[PDB]
Amino acid sequence: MGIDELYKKEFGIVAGVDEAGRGCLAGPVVAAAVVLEKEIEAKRERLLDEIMEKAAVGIGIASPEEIDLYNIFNATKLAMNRALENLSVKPSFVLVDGKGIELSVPGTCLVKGDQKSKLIGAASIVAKVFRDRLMSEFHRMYPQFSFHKHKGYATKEHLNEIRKNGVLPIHRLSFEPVLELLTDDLLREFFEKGLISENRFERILNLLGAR
Ligand SMILES: [Cl-]
Ligand SMILES: [Mg+2]
Repeated sequence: MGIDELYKKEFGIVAGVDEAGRGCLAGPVVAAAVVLEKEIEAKRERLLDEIMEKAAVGIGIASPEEIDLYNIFNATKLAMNRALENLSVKPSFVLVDGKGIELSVPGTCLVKGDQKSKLIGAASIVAKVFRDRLMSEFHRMYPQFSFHKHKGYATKEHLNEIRKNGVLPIHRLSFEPVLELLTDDLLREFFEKGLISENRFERILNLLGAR
Protein backbone atom coordinates (compact mmCIF):
# COMPACT_ATOMS: atom_id res chain seq x y z
CA MET A 1 0.00 0.00 0.00
CA GLY A 2 3.09 2.19 0.21
CA ILE A 3 3.63 2.46 3.99
CA ASP A 4 7.40 1.98 3.49
CA GLU A 5 7.52 5.37 1.88
CA LEU A 6 6.90 7.05 5.26
CA TYR A 7 10.02 5.40 6.74
CA LYS A 8 12.34 6.03 3.74
CA LYS A 9 13.97 9.12 5.18
CA GLU A 10 14.11 9.67 8.92
CA PHE A 11 14.81 6.20 10.24
CA GLY A 12 18.16 5.10 8.85
CA ILE A 13 18.38 1.58 7.43
CA VAL A 14 14.95 -0.03 7.64
CA ALA A 15 14.28 -3.79 7.57
CA GLY A 16 10.99 -5.64 7.24
CA VAL A 17 10.38 -8.67 9.49
CA ASP A 18 7.86 -11.52 9.17
CA GLU A 19 7.54 -15.19 9.93
CA ALA A 20 6.23 -18.44 8.63
CA GLY A 21 4.88 -21.35 10.72
CA ARG A 22 3.58 -19.64 13.86
CA GLY A 23 0.26 -21.44 13.48
CA CYS A 24 1.67 -24.95 12.76
CA LEU A 25 1.50 -28.18 14.88
CA ALA A 26 4.98 -29.31 13.83
CA GLY A 27 8.31 -27.80 12.90
CA PRO A 28 10.02 -24.51 13.68
CA VAL A 29 8.98 -20.88 13.32
CA VAL A 30 11.10 -19.35 10.53
CA ALA A 31 11.60 -15.59 10.46
CA ALA A 32 13.05 -13.44 7.67
CA ALA A 33 14.43 -9.88 7.89
CA VAL A 34 14.81 -8.05 4.60
CA VAL A 35 16.52 -4.80 3.58
CA LEU A 36 15.65 -3.95 -0.05
CA GLU A 37 17.50 -1.36 -2.14
CA LYS A 38 16.08 -1.97 -5.56
CA GLU A 39 12.49 -1.76 -6.81
CA ILE A 40 10.50 -4.99 -7.05
CA GLU A 41 6.95 -5.08 -8.51
CA ALA A 42 4.73 -20.07 -7.89
CA LYS A 43 4.70 -16.29 -8.24
CA ARG A 44 6.35 -16.62 -4.76
CA GLU A 45 9.40 -18.37 -6.18
CA ARG A 46 9.41 -15.77 -9.00
CA LEU A 47 9.53 -13.04 -6.36
CA LEU A 48 12.07 -14.92 -4.16
CA ASP A 49 14.52 -14.85 -7.04
CA GLU A 50 14.14 -11.08 -7.47
CA ILE A 51 14.40 -10.54 -3.69
CA MET A 52 17.59 -12.63 -3.63
CA GLU A 53 19.05 -10.31 -6.28
CA LYS A 54 17.91 -6.99 -4.81
CA ALA A 55 17.93 -7.46 -1.01
CA ALA A 56 20.06 -8.26 2.00
CA VAL A 57 18.27 -11.10 3.85
CA GLY A 58 18.62 -12.75 7.24
CA ILE A 59 16.96 -15.92 8.59
CA GLY A 60 16.20 -16.93 12.18
CA ILE A 61 14.60 -20.14 13.47
CA ALA A 62 12.99 -21.15 16.75
CA SER A 63 12.65 -24.93 17.26
CA PRO A 64 9.72 -27.04 18.51
CA GLU A 65 11.77 -27.35 21.76
CA GLU A 66 11.92 -23.60 22.15
CA ILE A 67 8.21 -23.25 21.41
CA ASP A 68 7.43 -25.90 24.05
CA LEU A 69 9.74 -24.30 26.68
CA TYR A 70 9.17 -20.59 26.07
CA ASN A 71 5.76 -20.43 24.31
CA ILE A 72 4.87 -19.56 20.74
CA PHE A 73 5.00 -15.75 21.31
CA ASN A 74 8.49 -15.79 22.85
CA ALA A 75 9.74 -18.36 20.27
CA THR A 76 8.47 -16.17 17.37
CA LYS A 77 10.31 -13.17 18.87
CA LEU A 78 13.44 -15.35 19.30
CA ALA A 79 13.25 -16.28 15.56
CA MET A 80 12.75 -12.64 14.55
CA ASN A 81 15.70 -11.43 16.60
CA ARG A 82 17.85 -14.21 15.20
CA ALA A 83 16.88 -13.10 11.69
CA LEU A 84 18.02 -9.50 12.48
CA GLU A 85 21.29 -10.91 13.92
CA ASN A 86 21.68 -12.94 10.69
CA LEU A 87 21.39 -9.88 8.40
CA SER A 88 24.76 -8.62 7.12
CA VAL A 89 23.60 -4.99 7.49
CA LYS A 90 22.38 -3.83 10.86
CA PRO A 91 19.04 -2.04 10.48
CA SER A 92 18.28 1.09 12.51
CA PHE A 93 14.55 0.47 12.54
CA VAL A 94 12.25 -2.47 11.81
CA LEU A 95 8.76 -2.77 10.39
CA VAL A 96 7.30 -5.97 11.88
CA ASP A 97 4.16 -7.91 10.83
CA GLY A 98 1.79 -8.25 13.78
CA LYS A 99 1.09 -6.49 17.08
CA GLY A 100 3.01 -5.80 20.28
CA ILE A 101 6.33 -7.43 19.37
CA GLU A 102 9.40 -5.64 20.66
CA LEU A 103 12.60 -6.77 18.99
CA SER A 104 16.27 -5.98 19.67
CA VAL A 105 16.09 -3.10 17.12
CA PRO A 106 13.46 -0.37 17.66
CA GLY A 107 10.53 -0.48 15.32
CA THR A 108 6.82 -0.48 14.72
CA CYS A 109 4.45 -3.40 14.33
CA LEU A 110 1.84 -3.30 11.61
CA VAL A 111 -1.27 -5.44 11.79
CA LYS A 112 -1.58 -7.14 8.37
CA GLY A 113 1.79 -5.52 7.64
CA ASP A 114 2.39 -8.02 4.86
CA GLN A 115 -0.32 -6.24 2.85
CA LYS A 116 0.71 -2.69 3.81
CA SER A 117 4.51 -2.77 3.39
CA LYS A 118 6.75 -4.02 0.58
CA LEU A 119 9.59 -4.81 3.02
CA ILE A 120 7.34 -6.98 5.19
CA GLY A 121 5.80 -8.50 2.03
CA ALA A 122 9.28 -9.52 0.91
CA ALA A 123 10.12 -11.02 4.38
CA SER A 124 6.85 -13.06 4.27
CA ILE A 125 7.81 -14.52 0.91
CA VAL A 126 11.32 -15.50 1.98
CA ALA A 127 10.16 -17.07 5.26
CA LYS A 128 7.34 -19.02 3.56
CA VAL A 129 9.45 -20.36 0.66
CA PHE A 130 12.31 -21.39 2.97
CA ARG A 131 10.04 -23.00 5.62
CA ASP A 132 8.20 -24.87 2.87
CA ARG A 133 11.50 -26.38 1.66
CA LEU A 134 12.35 -27.48 5.20
CA MET A 135 8.98 -29.11 5.65
CA SER A 136 9.55 -31.04 2.40
CA GLU A 137 12.84 -32.29 3.99
CA PHE A 138 10.84 -33.52 6.95
CA HIS A 139 8.61 -35.61 4.59
CA ARG A 140 11.85 -37.26 3.48
CA MET A 141 12.75 -38.00 7.15
CA TYR A 142 9.23 -39.02 8.19
CA PRO A 143 7.60 -40.50 5.09
CA GLN A 144 4.44 -41.55 6.98
CA PHE A 145 3.71 -37.74 7.31
CA SER A 146 2.81 -35.51 4.36
CA PHE A 147 4.78 -32.49 5.58
CA HIS A 148 5.49 -31.63 1.96
CA LYS A 149 1.75 -30.89 1.52
CA HIS A 150 0.41 -29.61 4.87
CA LYS A 151 3.72 -28.06 6.06
CA GLY A 152 2.84 -29.24 9.58
CA TYR A 153 -0.41 -27.32 9.81
CA ALA A 154 -3.26 -29.11 11.61
CA THR A 155 -5.10 -30.28 8.48
CA LYS A 156 -7.44 -33.30 8.54
CA GLU A 157 -4.73 -35.42 6.97
CA HIS A 158 -2.00 -34.32 9.41
CA LEU A 159 -4.27 -35.11 12.38
CA ASN A 160 -5.09 -38.52 10.80
CA GLU A 161 -1.31 -39.14 10.47
CA ILE A 162 -0.59 -38.26 14.10
CA ARG A 163 -3.44 -40.50 15.29
CA LYS A 164 -2.26 -43.44 13.18
CA ASN A 165 1.53 -43.12 13.45
CA GLY A 166 2.11 -41.31 16.69
CA VAL A 167 3.58 -37.98 17.64
CA LEU A 168 7.15 -37.06 16.62
CA PRO A 169 9.82 -35.00 18.35
CA ILE A 170 9.27 -32.29 15.74
CA HIS A 171 5.65 -31.85 16.91
CA ARG A 172 4.91 -28.97 19.27
CA LEU A 173 4.26 -31.24 22.25
CA SER A 174 2.73 -28.48 24.39
CA PHE A 175 -0.08 -27.68 21.86
CA GLU A 176 -3.39 -29.23 22.91
CA PRO A 177 -4.01 -31.34 19.71
CA VAL A 178 -0.60 -33.02 20.11
CA LEU A 179 -0.54 -33.08 23.90
CA GLU A 180 -3.86 -34.96 24.02
CA LEU A 181 -2.51 -37.78 21.84
CA LEU A 182 0.88 -38.05 23.60
CA THR A 183 1.49 -40.92 26.09
CA ASP A 184 3.84 -41.00 29.03
CA ASP A 185 5.51 -44.04 27.44
CA LEU A 186 6.18 -42.32 24.10
CA LEU A 187 7.46 -39.23 25.88
CA ARG A 188 9.83 -41.41 27.95
CA GLU A 189 10.98 -43.12 24.72
CA PHE A 190 11.91 -39.73 23.21
CA PHE A 191 14.02 -38.90 26.28
CA GLU A 192 15.61 -42.43 26.49
CA LYS A 193 16.72 -42.16 22.89
CA GLY A 194 18.07 -38.59 23.23
CA LEU A 195 15.47 -37.28 20.81
CA ILE A 196 14.34 -34.55 23.24
CA SER A 197 16.21 -32.62 25.93
CA GLU A 198 15.72 -33.22 29.61
CA ASN A 199 14.22 -29.68 29.95
CA ARG A 200 11.67 -30.42 27.27
CA PHE A 201 10.96 -33.87 28.75
CA GLU A 202 10.28 -32.40 32.22
CA ARG A 203 8.13 -29.57 30.82
CA ILE A 204 5.87 -31.91 28.85
CA LEU A 205 5.72 -34.54 31.64
CA ASN A 206 4.35 -31.74 33.89
CA LEU A 207 1.75 -30.70 31.29
CA LEU A 208 0.70 -34.32 30.91
CA GLY A 209 0.62 -34.96 34.68
CA ALA A 210 -1.72 -31.99 35.16
CA ARG A 211 -4.34 -33.78 33.03
CL1 LIG B 1 14.19 -31.30 22.40
MG1 LIG C 1 3.03 -12.54 9.19
